[PDB]
Amino acid sequence: GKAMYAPPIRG
Amino acid sequence: QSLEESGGGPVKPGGTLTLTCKASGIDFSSFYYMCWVRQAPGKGLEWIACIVTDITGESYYATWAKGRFAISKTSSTTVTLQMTSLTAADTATYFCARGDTYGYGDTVYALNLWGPGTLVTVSSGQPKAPSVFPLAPCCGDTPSSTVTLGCLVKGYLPEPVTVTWNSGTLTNGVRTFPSVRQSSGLYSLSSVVSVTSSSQPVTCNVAHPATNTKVDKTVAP
Amino acid sequence: GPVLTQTPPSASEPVGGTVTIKCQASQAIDEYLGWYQQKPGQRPKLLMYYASTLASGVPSRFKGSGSGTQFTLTISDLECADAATYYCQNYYVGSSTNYAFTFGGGTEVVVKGDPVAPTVLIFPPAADQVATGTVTIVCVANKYFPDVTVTWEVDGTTQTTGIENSKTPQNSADCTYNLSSTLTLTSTQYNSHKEYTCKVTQGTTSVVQSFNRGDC
Repeated sequence: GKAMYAPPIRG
Repeated sequence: QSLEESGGGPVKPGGTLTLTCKASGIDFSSFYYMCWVRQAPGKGLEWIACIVTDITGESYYATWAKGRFAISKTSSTTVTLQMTSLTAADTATYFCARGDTYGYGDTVYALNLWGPGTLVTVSSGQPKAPSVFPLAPCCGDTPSSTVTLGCLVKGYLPEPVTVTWNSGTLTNGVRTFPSVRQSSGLYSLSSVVSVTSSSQPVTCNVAHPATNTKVDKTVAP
Repeated sequence: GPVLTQTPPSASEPVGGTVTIKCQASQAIDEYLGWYQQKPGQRPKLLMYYASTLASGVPSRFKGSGSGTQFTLTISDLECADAATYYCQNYYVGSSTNYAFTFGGGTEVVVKGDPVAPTVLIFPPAADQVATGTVTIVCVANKYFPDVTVTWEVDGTTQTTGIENSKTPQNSADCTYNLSSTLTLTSTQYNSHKEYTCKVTQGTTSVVQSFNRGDC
């Protein structure tokens, strides 16, 4: 029951 | 889905306000970011803080803001911004906004939902209610088929004032100008309306929320 | 960072033309970039997210592009309805301590529509102004494009003080402005003069309204 983080910055 | 802010208004330097954002027509199957964004007159959007709507209630702050502002979920539909140790630099319209969380990466990952904003003025200047003067052409003029009448809203503090005509009833040919500021610091604005000569007298309704006043001025050629 | 900077600070293009707004991120942010439209006195409106995905409702002539540190919002086939300030924004949360939400500084787009000359109205002070010690004279310029200059003349003498100007945002249908110009004098000043005059100049055109105190 948590929001997902976006992935790390590719760059 | 919609958002509405409240709790804004006049406050003295060194003081505190708590702004509230109320969400209507929303669901709870997804998680969102509820953010506060402010905008000083004539200036740009400036992000303050966000909080996620999951149980964690994780929050994120702009660096300038983290020390004097605190963001909270106070219910399933309400978020508060408590603003403290205030100065002139915090005078601004404060917007509540909402955007999706990342999810599968297929969401609207930006602020898609916005409130109308609430205006905070941080000033040592006491609120002052405006005088309303009618605007009408010089009586020495020859009348014609139509006439533009108006209201000059003079000498109020702080912002805002709103203006309707005939209690919202009359909007056609209404032009309400942005406020100006006199050198003393007081504000003024104009609203004019175009109407036909045989038409009944028009009434401007001038609301100054900071002083809890509404002024009705009835104007005629 | 990531700090967002926008160029140019202002753009002016004719209806049907094209405007390109540039957004620079001081460090790489993939495509975690939104664009917003804000008209004077209204809330911001989401146009674009993930750099190039059009928000629902937004016309296809809005095109978002870019990646890493450079982004553009390109508006084709400009309408008067496009007159506004546009902001780029970071929108990213990667962890509890890795996030970005700041906006760029904004770009104002002015849309050049068809030229319309102003009509001008002048309003002598209501009877109950003078007793307050000060008098405010209102001059209004209607429905015009492009911008105008105002001049107040008291008995032929140009005024330089006591003047405040207020302009409405471009009309979404025809790009036109409205102008409210006020002249404030003390009551004693007002009663020592006869002819009060507002001149609105648009390029090589002038429209003048006066009134004489005593006739009003």
